[PDB]
Amino acid sequence: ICEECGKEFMDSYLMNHFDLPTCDNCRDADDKHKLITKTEAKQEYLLKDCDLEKREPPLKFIVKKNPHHSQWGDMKLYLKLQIVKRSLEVWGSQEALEEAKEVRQENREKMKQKKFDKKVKELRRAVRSSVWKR
Amino acid sequence: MKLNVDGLLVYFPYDYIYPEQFSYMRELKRTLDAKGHGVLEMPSGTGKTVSLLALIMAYQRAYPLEVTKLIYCSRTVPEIEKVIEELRKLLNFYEKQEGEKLPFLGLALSSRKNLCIHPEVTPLRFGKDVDGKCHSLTASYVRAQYQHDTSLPHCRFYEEFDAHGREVPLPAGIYNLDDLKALGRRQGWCPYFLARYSILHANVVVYSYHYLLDPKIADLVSKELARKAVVVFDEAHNIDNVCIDSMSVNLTRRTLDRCQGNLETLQKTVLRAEHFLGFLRRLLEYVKWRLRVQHVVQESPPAFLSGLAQRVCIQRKPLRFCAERLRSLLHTLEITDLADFSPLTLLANFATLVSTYAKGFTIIIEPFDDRTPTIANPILHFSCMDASLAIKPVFERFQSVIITSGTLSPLDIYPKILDFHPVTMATFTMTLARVCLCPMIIGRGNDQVAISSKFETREDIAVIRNYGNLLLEMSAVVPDGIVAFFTSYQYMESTVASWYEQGILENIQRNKLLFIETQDGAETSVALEKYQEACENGRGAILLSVARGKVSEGIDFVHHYGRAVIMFGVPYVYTQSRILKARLEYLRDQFQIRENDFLTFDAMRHAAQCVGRAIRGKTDYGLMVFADKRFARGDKRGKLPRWIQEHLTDANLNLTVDEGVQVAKYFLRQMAQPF
Amino acid sequence: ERMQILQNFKHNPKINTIFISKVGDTSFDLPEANVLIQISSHGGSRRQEAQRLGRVLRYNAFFYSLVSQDTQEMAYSTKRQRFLVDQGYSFKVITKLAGMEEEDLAFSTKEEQQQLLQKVLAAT
DNA sequence: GAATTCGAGCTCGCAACAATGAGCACAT
DNA sequence: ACACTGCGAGCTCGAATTC
Ligand code: SF4
Ligand SMILES: [Zn+2]
Repeated sequence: ICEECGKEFMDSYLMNHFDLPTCDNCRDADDKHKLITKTEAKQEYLLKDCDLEKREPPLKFIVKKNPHHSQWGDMKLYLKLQIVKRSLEVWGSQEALEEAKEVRQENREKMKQKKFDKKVKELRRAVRSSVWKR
Repeated sequence: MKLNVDGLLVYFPYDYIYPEQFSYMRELKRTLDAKGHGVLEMPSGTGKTVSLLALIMAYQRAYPLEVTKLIYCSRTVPEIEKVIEELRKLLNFYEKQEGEKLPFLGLALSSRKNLCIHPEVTPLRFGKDVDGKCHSLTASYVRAQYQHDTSLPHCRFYEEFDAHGREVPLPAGIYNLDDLKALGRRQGWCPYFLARYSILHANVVVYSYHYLLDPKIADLVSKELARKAVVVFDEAHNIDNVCIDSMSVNLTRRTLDRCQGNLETLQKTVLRAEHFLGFLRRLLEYVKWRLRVQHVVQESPPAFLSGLAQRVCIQRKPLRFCAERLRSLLHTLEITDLADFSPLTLLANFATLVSTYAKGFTIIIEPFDDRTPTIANPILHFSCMDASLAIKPVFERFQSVIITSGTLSPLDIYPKILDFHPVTMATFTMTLARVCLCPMIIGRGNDQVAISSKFETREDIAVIRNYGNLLLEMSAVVPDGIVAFFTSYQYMESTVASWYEQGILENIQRNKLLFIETQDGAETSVALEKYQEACENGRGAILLSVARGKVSEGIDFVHHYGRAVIMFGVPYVYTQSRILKARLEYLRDQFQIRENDFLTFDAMRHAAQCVGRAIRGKTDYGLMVFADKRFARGDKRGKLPRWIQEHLTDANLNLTVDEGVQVAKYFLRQMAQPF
Repeated sequence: ERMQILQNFKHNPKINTIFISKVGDTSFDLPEANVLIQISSHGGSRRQEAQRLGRVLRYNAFFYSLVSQDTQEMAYSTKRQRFLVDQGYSFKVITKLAGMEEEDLAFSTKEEQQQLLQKVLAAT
């Protein structure tokens, strides 16, 4: 039983995968939902490891071959509708997503300048201590 | 000893039970009342066998309508005889405690070469030979002239069986295989057909796996035995490898060239039906045409059946009855032996498997010989991928089926591969008066060099020396027997013969003798009987062997044989074979099992089986090192089961070679002292 | 390497000493020491020198307490025995050791001693 | 009252993961 | 249509003392 066109069937693309209540014949690759990787969702929607598998209900994934490795491992694929339903559930509203993204993108600019600051304090410490002693 | 589990009165045949063993009978009763399956992990071999039998045999007295018959599938014939001897010890305890007799019989089933009295046929060595010469005397056309009762050959015991062996059954008195031959001797009956007749009216029945999970066997012997029974798959690690090999055939150039001789002999006998010989001659030159190519490896599991109707025009409707009419053609031809037509029955079994079973199968045709660029040796494998296609009769026909072993490594993998839903899925750990095991993971070498057996880290002599420097420094602190499992045979050759060119194998032979376990069974049993002799007199020995070998699964290393068990790497299968590379593509789409989570599951159930062979009993102690760096990872040491994982601390997790000795030297000194 | 330096101390008869720093002031797994040469700990913590003593009793075993005399550490090292003398323990005084000048001890000459003060005073 | 020194544990971003071998029990 | 586990950052404490 589809939840978009109401057609009766055995199976389809989804609802054996992402548990999404639709038939395969809507399909709308770029007009309802697409496949997003676990790494992409994790570094884009700011989801941790303990939200794709433990926030009830747990959304599952699809294992496929890693494209530019071919002998090394896997590539998980979550659904983009299931991620934006989860990111809207874990982080308040849509706007609360990006406002906590601005504080993190300045934090990586914060660590870039202080690692060029702690080296000035450390390397000049060994050359000031030779002058300070007598 | 009247022992009360939650509702039942279990008559235990001992005095002191273990505190975990009460919960094993408690969790097994939770399956039987719910009428559902169960995946129980329980470490020992004995004790588990006598507590599973103490409950179920006492369960069928209080609820004799819900369960009626206990089926007990063990691995092979030594453990078939061992379970029955654990059942007389429980029955004779009930004979002393109650003082009466019972309508209770227990059997044991095996091949015709284990139940045989007739002298001209019993010393036949191969199992397919004794099935033919019996059939040369017990076929229905051989007995067709025996209605005259002439001096024409027959079986004396088989004709004396069906005239007197149907009216009276076996009364009582649990039978071994030797007791069924002794009962068949002094009465004159066949033991094999008496056991197969009385298997329908019994209470405990102990046979192997292949009467129940093998589809061309189980419909003949275990067809109408019981609809409300209890099946126990004991020591059931490799159910997956049994249900695959039961529905997988292998064809090569040597097999098909022998089928032309079978069709040649069938041509001489028809002139002395004709559409079926032209049917088989059509099919044989197509599979030879398919092996005639020297090209890339290719797979086509239902598309083989489409191209079989193009050049040959043979459809799948006569192909489904291919193996049936060939069984009927040899009956009407009145042939003497049927072991000579074993290539043609293998082609007939191949023809009826492509026609019916194509959902999760493949046909992998490999003209490329392994490890060599161009050598003419083609072979096609009809490989089954789905291990749940041979238990779908067994998970459905019976009431409750329990899968029990000692090293089910993740318990949530076995209901994923095998399509069923258990009701308990429990694990247990043995109680101990000491620390009876000291597992350690000896990682990096003595000069801080990694030790792992990868494929690139095998040629360099910074690792081969660190394996030789480990076996040297463990052979001086371990008394009386060290078992060293290697990953393969070409790695055992290329390391022992590279310890000898250095000065390492000279110093190991000063401490202990070393007995290489070779592939052929004649040298191996020589080197195994001298190993158990060397552990009993003063010197001690080292049985260095292969993890996917005969000694790793059959021979049990009881105390002072194998105090240490050394794993020289993670025992992976060949992870680039085209059969395994196609099964994992079926385990990724179906069941969503990761490709790397199955190669480690398969390795941690063969590295925990042979390591768990070192401890069987109360006072058995045993070291067990794991000499690979990759064992320390979380997805590998988290697999190996909870009774060898609850003693693997964080200190014994990346020990070096010299630091792993002083854990071993302190452990064996502490165990050597009385309680 | 906290876990393997500590394990090379117990099950190895070659590595014999270890130089902890404020880590073993609790009920840690320090593996049954036999002496304990405590040098220049916290100020007046009589909780500390009853937790340093906890390593020793886990003569049979005996622990020292190095004090630089005529300094502020002399007043400190009597504040920390104030709890241990209320349990029965007796703190001896070793003014001169049993033949310290005869072996090969460091900082013999004054030239090698002048370099250490220039290393200490350069911190500031 | 407000620092210091050196320890602690808890979060959490960060960078990059891997997987190589060899054979007998069971139905007409 | 990339990516597991260790491992150092901040953050916020405690113990005892200087400032
Ligand atoms: S019929 Fe009986 S005696 Fe003859 S081969 Fe078979 S088991 Fe042996
Ligand atoms: Zn729809």
